Amino acid sequence: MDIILGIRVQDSVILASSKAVTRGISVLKDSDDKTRQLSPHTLMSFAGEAGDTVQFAEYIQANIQLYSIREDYELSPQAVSSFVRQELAKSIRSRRPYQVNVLIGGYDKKKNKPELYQIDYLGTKVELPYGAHGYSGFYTFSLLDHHYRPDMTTEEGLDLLKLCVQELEKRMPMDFKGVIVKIVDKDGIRQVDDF
Amino acid sequence: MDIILGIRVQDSVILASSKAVTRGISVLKDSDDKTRQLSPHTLMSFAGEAGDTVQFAEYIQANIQLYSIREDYELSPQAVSSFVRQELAKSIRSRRPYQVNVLIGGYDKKKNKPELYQIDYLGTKVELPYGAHGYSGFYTFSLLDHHYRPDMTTEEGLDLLKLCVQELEKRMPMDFKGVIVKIVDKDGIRQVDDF
Amino acid sequence: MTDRYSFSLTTFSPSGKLGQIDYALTAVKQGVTSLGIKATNGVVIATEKKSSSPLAMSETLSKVSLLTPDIGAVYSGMGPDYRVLVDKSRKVAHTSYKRIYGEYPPTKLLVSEVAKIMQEATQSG
Amino acid sequence: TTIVGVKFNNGVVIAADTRSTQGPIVADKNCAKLHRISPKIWCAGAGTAADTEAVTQLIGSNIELHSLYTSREPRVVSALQMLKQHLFKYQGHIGAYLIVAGVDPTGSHLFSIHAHGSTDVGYYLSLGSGSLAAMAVLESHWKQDLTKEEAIKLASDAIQAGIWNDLGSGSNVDVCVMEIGKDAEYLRNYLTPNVREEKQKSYKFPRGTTAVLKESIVNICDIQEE
Amino acid sequence: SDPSSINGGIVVAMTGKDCVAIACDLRLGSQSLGVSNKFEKIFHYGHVFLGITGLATDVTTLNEMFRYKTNLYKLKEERAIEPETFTQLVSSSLYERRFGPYFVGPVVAGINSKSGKPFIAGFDLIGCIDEAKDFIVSGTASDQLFGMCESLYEPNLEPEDLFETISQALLNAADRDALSGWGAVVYIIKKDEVVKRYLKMRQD
Amino acid sequence: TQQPIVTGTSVISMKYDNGVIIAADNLGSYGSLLRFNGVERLIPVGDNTVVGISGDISDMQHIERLLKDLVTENAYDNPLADAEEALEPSYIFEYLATVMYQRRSKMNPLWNAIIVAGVQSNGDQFLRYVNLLGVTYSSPTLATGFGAHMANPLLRKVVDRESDIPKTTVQVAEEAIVNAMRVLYYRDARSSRNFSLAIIDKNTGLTFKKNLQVENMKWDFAKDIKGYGT
Amino acid sequence: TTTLAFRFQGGIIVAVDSRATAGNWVASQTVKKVIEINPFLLGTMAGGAADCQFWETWLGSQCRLHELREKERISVAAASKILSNLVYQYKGAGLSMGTMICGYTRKEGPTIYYVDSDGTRLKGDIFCVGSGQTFAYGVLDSNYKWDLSVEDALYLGKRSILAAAHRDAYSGGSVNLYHVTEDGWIYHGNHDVGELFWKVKEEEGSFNNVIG
Amino acid sequence: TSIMAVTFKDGVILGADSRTTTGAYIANRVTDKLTRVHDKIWCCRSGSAADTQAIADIVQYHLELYTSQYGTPSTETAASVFKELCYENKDNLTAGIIVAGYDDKNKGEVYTIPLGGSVHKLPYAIAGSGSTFIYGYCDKNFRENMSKEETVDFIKHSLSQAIKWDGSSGGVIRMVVLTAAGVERLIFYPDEYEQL
Amino acid sequence: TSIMAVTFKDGVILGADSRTTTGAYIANRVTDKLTRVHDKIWCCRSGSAADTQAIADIVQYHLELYTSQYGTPSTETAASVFKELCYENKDNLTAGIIVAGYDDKNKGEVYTIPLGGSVHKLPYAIAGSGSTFIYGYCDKNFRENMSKEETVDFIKHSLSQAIKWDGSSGGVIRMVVLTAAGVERLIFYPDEYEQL
Amino acid sequence: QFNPYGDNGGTILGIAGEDFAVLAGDTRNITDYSINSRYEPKVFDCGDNIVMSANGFAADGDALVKRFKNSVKWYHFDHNDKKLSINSAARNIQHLLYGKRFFPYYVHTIIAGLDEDGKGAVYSFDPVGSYEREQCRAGGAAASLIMPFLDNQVNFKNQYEPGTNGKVKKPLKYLSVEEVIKLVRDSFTSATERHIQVGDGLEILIVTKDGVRKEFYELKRD
Ligand SMILES: *C(=O)CCCCCCCCCCCCC
Ligand SMILES: *C(=O)CCCCCCCCCCCCC
Ligand SMILES: [Cl-]
Ligand SMILES: [Mg+2]
Ligand SMILES: [Mg+2]
Ligand SMILES: [Mg+2]
Ligand SMILES: [Mg+2]
Repeated sequence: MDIILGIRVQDSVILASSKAVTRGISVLKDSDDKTRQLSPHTLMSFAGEAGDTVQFAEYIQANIQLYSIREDYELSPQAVSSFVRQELAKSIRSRRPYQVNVLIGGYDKKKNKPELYQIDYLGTKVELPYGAHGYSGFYTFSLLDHHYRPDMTTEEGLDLLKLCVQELEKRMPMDFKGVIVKIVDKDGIRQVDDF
Repeated sequence: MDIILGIRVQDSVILASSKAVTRGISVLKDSDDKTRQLSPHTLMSFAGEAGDTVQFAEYIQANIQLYSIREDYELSPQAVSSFVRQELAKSIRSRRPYQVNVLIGGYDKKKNKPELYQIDYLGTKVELPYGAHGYSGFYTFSLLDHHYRPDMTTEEGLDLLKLCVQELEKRMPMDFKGVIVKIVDKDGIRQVDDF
Repeated sequence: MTDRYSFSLTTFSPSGKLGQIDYALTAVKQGVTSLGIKATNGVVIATEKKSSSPLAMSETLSKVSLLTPDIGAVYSGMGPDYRVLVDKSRKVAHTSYKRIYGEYPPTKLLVSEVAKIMQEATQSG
Repeated sequence: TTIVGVKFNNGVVIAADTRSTQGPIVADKNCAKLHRISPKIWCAGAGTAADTEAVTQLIGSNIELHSLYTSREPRVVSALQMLKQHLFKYQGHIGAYLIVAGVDPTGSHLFSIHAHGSTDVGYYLSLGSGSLAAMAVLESHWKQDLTKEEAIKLASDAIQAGIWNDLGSGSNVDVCVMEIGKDAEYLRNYLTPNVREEKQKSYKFPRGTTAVLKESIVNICDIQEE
Repeated sequence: SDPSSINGGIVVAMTGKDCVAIACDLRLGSQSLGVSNKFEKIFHYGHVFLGITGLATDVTTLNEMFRYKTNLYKLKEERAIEPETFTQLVSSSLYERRFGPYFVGPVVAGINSKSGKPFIAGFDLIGCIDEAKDFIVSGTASDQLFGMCESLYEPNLEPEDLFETISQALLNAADRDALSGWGAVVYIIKKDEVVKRYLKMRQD
Repeated sequence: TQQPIVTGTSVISMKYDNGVIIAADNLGSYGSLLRFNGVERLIPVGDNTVVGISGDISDMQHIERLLKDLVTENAYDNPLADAEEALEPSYIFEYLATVMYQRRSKMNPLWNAIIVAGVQSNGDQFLRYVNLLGVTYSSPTLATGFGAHMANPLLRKVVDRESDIPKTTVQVAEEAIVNAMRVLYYRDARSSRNFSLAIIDKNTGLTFKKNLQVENMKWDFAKDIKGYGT
Repeated sequence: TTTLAFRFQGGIIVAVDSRATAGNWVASQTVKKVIEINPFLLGTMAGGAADCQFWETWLGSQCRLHELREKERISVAAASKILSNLVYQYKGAGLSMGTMICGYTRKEGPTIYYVDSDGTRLKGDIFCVGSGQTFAYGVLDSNYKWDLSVEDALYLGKRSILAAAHRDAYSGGSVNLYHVTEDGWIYHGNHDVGELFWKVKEEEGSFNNVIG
Repeated sequence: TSIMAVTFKDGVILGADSRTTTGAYIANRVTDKLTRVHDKIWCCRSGSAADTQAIADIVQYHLELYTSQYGTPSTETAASVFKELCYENKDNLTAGIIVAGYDDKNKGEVYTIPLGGSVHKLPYAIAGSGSTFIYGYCDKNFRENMSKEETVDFIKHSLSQAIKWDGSSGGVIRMVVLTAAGVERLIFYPDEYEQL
Repeated sequence: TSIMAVTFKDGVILGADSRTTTGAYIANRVTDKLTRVHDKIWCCRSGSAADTQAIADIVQYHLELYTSQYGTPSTETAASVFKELCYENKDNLTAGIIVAGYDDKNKGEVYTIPLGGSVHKLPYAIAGSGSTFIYGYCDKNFRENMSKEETVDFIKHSLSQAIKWDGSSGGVIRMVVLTAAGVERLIFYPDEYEQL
Repeated sequence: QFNPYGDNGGTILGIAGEDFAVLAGDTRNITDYSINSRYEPKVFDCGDNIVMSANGFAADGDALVKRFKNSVKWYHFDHNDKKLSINSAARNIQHLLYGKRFFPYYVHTIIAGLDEDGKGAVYSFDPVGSYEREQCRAGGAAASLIMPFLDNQVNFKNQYEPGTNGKVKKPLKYLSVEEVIKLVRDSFTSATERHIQVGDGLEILIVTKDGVRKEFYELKRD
């Protein structure tokens, strides 16, 4: 799919993901949720080749849910991101690699810290204060470089995200039909239903 | 450029043309006018390869304006459309052809009839009640075939075009930043400043 | 070199005469008599074979020439001028007609093409 | 296309089939593949149909002008030289493969011309898709000092070999006989061994079977007086 | 990509007893997209009728070119061009563009005004002439038209019978081609009257 | 997938009233080089079948070994190996046809065109073709390569349909085959003058003729041909 | 190939054309693009004819085995995902199918899944699939409501295919209508475009560009 | 194609086969590859028939016009005209030509012009596809100042071996003898040269 | 590469050059292309050195194991083992091999195995790039039941001409004589064979 | 490069009557511009009152027919000599064809016979096994020539009743076996005239409740 953004603020991680699904010359859907909950305090947004994106996300989801039941324990965002990176690093030298780029937004309940991980389809992991995949970063990183403050609140973080989406809607050629925004904090994952 | 529409109603021709100019990954202009007035009662919208579109439109404009001065007389829309077709039919077998598709909306003052001509870059001319170039027709022709009435008034025709723009804005992947609408009737050419 | 005579050698005199055409007609007047008669079921063209010498084989000199299978020509005046006109007349019957329409030109149109060549010699440089 | 040329005692005879095909489809059931360069110089063409017709007309035109200029009957070697130098210039792009035959004051002649401008001399020649089927018959039955009647028989049999055993060739056999001191006789549809049998059914429709929307008289006449 | 099958369309011509018929579909498209259902492919210059299939820009260009040439012909000759003569003019005109051809499939139909003999002829894009006695076919559904004509056709049909045969030949051929149909026109041509009929056919 | 290296040209054959004739020249070509001048391309199987093979010679020698092995295998635990349970032309053909199509289906074909000529138990003429694609067809006359283009037309003038077979004698049939071999020598640039011919008759059995030559050739008329036009 | 399906208060409406082509050649106008898996499950067919027929009939076998093993009707979600997981195994091999799985269960209600040979599986209210999908979308999007009558919804589906049958050169022949409700699907007849076009044009006053 | 030219005491001899092939098909089995550009200057044509025919015709024209102005041309002059056409048009031509001529002053001379358009004056030359098989034989068997009968045998034997191994070479062995005595054409049929 | 094998009254002789070339560079100017697969069965290697070396080693192994079980193999057996490797691996090999051996029962035998992997039993065989130039010479000069001295001269003369015209062939002419008497190695240097 | 496919030309035609079915096919076998055989049977009796023809690449055609005939034999062994119904045969052939989806049989397959109600049945298959029951289907080289003629003369397409002018269609009256064989013969005569790969002979297999009957007719051999 197209645009996926992530921003780590003081006490939460915010993931924004486009709603458009365009095949050929027609926009088939304008309400697609390009994310899966891996665990109560870990969310993964994804974008790449059709089919592979959902197939990969659900495969990761199943594996983390299996770990959670076996150990009766939630893996740290760092641990989940390391597991996901290894799967993609394994995938890139497969017969047919997963063509999927992901952001992993998690709240570490042990350290009481939000964590944002950007992983591309090669298995290139980086921990960031804010990240993007595809052409999104080209427009948005200049804004985030300027206005990002590490101690800013979730309400402040949402506005900075609105300024990013407004810039994308102005200068990007493709109509991505707005974004679904989700917040990951100590209380778990919730969706901002008005954006 | 992208979307250009034309509809011939009872007493006028209406041309709608996208205002978005996209070069590469950025949208450079959202206020573009993809049309030239060839004569007081003849308007030509255009879409194709960058540079060629404007170069061709202004070249045609200059030639018709030269004819108008020489004869102190306005050529019929049919005559102008035949001149434009011949230039494109000449162009297609040139060293470097004009990569330009045009709609010619004119009001024939002699016959007191609106006339819409669709001409592609090959020099393929057709007189139509409603026409489009590129992927526009794929979405819009089904609506026009279904709701088109030959006796429709300009206001009714303007409303019908609004349905076409909404369908394009819903199902087309590219954000074409709305359309500039122009009406060609017995009183000449005027722009609808609110659409 | 180069043909530096790019100007007309036939021009209007004060009286409105084209001298070179009048003088060309005087050359025709001196020429041997030729005639044509049209019948209901045919046409005849005839002339005198004025032999320049009795040693000369007058059969080799054709004053009456086939232009097309259904068109013939005869002249009065300068023989050499006639000979090159027949060559051009035969060729123009092919290039400007037969190679286009796949049939020989009608008399009046071939005449028109010959006439055009003779007009151009009256105005060209 | 299955055209042949055969020399005999007092002249040369050339024959060809009558089938013209675009791809696997038969466009012309009775196409005439024998062209006249001049009254006593005839040629048959294979390859690109437009090129073979067009090149023949051009040389046939220039041969007629040359004949008038020189006050002499045209020669086969003149037609041969003009064809080969034209085709060679166009580097095989004019897809004309011809068998040129004729009689002239020099005698009777038989040549072949390829699109690239190469020419051949022979007593018997064959050209086209069915040339191999034809050449098999020619190589089996040809002899020196053939009569006119034997040469026509051999030429038509060589075309038939192409008609039957080659898909590219079919329908009828055209023949042109050019004998010395005689008018060339063009035998259009010399053989007709491929008449279609009567159909089982007549497909003539009852009048008013087709649905009509509008009728109108078309004005073919000029603008009228009064 | 293939110029002869971008726009689509068909033309068929047939001879009858002291009459000829020429018919065409009305479709002009951009590959899959249907654009126009009023694109007539049959034109006439005096009493000589020309149908042209293939690339639509060349159909229009050649019509304008043959109008140009037949108009000059008439001024100089002081008579209308005949089908046999016009056929040679089309061939000449097409072959002069041998190495830059018009992507068209022209079809000449008409009756010689002097002899009264019915005449039809077809051409390839570089102007090779096909002078059939029975029928000529052209366009994207030429294979279908060949099959229809070859089975339906019989010689010496009366004008009103010939109309039924050529109409059924076109309609059923067009219905087995994606790029043909969207309406049809049939010209019935006699020595000094021509009737033009628009056919009702499925609009898909 | 390979390319043929050492190749054999046309195999020609036809039916006649009492049996079949098959012929093939003794050349093994190496591109335009006429390399090997003593190659037998007709391989008899028992006393009732001859397999004529064109195309790649290395693949032909492999097929030759398969047929040799087929005879050995048939004889095993077979008291009627030289009687009722002897190899039929139809059995030998169907076996080859299976192998040819199996090999083309593995994209590793035996680069050959094969004609199996023989007479069945009931005296019926057997003549069927198979090639590297596993394509099979039967006809009163069969030929491979150039033979298909030049031999078939000449042989079909003798036996044009099934009803012409009983009217055709062994002398007329052999005459037509020998003439066809001459025509191929005139016109095939990869043919040799030397060839083998095999007759399988339901009365006189298998007659295998080696070291035959093309004779009665017309060349004299060449002396009169001067220049390429003028 | 033009095929569609949409969800409304009345239930699910499924409308497909009947034309199959090989190049510009019209192979058949009699083709069935709706597959009856069971009383409550329907599958649309677009792209490769063989791939859709073979795999959607196979899906019916998997759905039958599910309800034999689980003593319960298979969910539209589960049925669609069996097909999407299957074609995903064959991804890259050159399978060419775009399908809609339309069904009704108690737990889901009326459900449509767009399943794709690229492995795309989308739930949605409206889908148009095939070469003529854009033409069908125009009519649907301008006339669609949740509050349609089974009668009006059936007509909209029929009319949307007709719109595409006219314009799309690779769509036509006839229209097959299905209506999927709480009590299963109900076939609503084969409608020849050759008769339907002139009928709709006359009654509706549309298609004023064509002459009739 | 197998062509060769040999110089001997009394003059020069031109030798060639008669086979012209399209693919593996024999288009003509009685071709004449020995062509006249002047009364006692001939050439052997190998490569594209169309190209070699076209070139030979131009040379014959040039030497005819040369003769009308300056009298009989030398064999060296004829070879130079061939070279000029072959060298200047090397990109568009496929022609390997052996030029052989008899002067009274220079006697028998042989010039070979391979693909490049280079000129090589030699005591004898062999060209065409068949030649490759008889480099060993011709080198071992060629002597200078042979008799007419020896040179005919040398060419006949050489070409017979070239014909035997080359699929593209065959038919009759044509020969043209150039001496003070005049121009003699010889032909040798398969039945004669195959049994050598 | 110029290699050949000739059968004569007393047995068989193997002849080869000593030049191995990479492009136009001579990698080795003293190569041994005559290789032993058994005491009186040798082979001549042409094509890829790597491929021919690899194949010869496998055959020598097969015939060594054959000998241990069934005693001395025939030349025909050795040729069959070469063929089996060359034919079955035809897609991945570039090897033209001449197998020559001496039995007491069969005497001198020569088998040639070209690229395809076909087998041809011949009175004599020539292979490699140089061979093409000596088809004419070898055909004309070969006789059956020659003496040892005649066969050595025949190979020496043939290879010398092949060496002379082939850029890829050169160096010394190596020869191996196979008779009832035993195995004799011969060598002939440029100064000897160039002046022939 | 080795091309594993070829084109053996030919044309086949299946027409379903009211209580009979015919499967016709020309007997000409070709490659490029050469005739292999003037009589090479293409339409086969497969047993259980089913006739089959796999037109296109003859090697793949023969392979498929052979494997189907085999499937009929094993259907008898495995299911107590039960008669294989035309609908069951059709589904079986889909699996044979789709089994080689990624290396297809380059053939157009048509089978004809009677359904379980005794009515005439024709089934048509694409190379990768998509199938459909049809009243009428021509397959192979001249399919494009024949199908439009059959649309017109079997299903009375674009035909209307005189006097009504396009209002009332020509009624779809049933055709007898004598009437169908006339249309088959005229289809193949017309196809032979305009298609170079069609001719030599026409072989028709007629299926009724009584069994499978054969009829042969000469076609033009040019
Ligand atoms: C006969 O049916 C036509 C044969 C003519 C062949 C020449 C066609 C030239 C086409 C020009 C190629 C340019 C395509 C972009
Ligand atoms: C309808 O579209 C059916 C399409 C059938 C395609 C058949 C393909 C046959 C040739 C494929 C070559 C495969 C090479 C391994
Ligand atoms: Cl080594
Ligand atoms: Mg990264
Ligand atoms: Mg349509
Ligand atoms: Mg050396
Ligand atoms: Mg034929």
